Amino acid sequence: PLSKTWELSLYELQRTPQEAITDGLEIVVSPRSLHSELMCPICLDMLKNTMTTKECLHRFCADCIITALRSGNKECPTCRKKLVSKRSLRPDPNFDALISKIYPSRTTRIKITELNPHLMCVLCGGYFIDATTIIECLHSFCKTCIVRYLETSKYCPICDVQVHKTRPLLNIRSDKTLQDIVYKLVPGLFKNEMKRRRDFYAAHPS
Ligand SMILES: [Zn+2]
Ligand SMILES: [Zn+2]
Ligand SMILES: [Zn+2]
Ligand SMILES: [Zn+2]
Repeated sequence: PLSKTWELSLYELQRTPQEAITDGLEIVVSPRSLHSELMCPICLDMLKNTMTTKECLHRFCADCIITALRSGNKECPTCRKKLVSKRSLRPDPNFDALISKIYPSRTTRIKITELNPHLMCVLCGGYFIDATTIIECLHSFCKTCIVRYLETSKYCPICDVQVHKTRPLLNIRSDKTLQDIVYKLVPGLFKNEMKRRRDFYAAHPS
């Protein structure tokens, strides 16, 4: 049920932000390879005018997925969930902005401060951890941050559009693709977060 899906763990109830790297670090971008999270799975090029399925948060070039639906096959090409029409998609300017910085229409080093705005939760001011996306407007937050926020508001923290008339948790989804590209881009973030969890569970055994 919904109550179990978004119940926060003992760790999650006390978690604190993963603070941004602001020291001048540059990350390495390889020539002639893509991060697969930034690749359209239909045309196999970097995403162009990214559109994202509301139900399953899968990304495609706008033209690729609109054309795919005109085959008559009304499903998501990535997971095969039903996809009624292009109104089941939303524009993803965050992915577009990330791509424009990592793959400038082609440098080998990128300042992580240039990427940070696209990888950070505005509620805690740190990097996304268990990124979770409001499906109507495609704004994203840490799981714990948005779950706690929606206990006292039914409106998006960023754009203020009502998430749901009565139960906002119905209209959020875990965003694996966003969290995966965050962990791939931010050095040490996955390692640091898993260490925090291990340290917590060791201090609170059961
Ligand atoms: Zn494409
Ligand atoms: Zn899908
Ligand atoms: Zn957060
Ligand atoms: Zn929003």
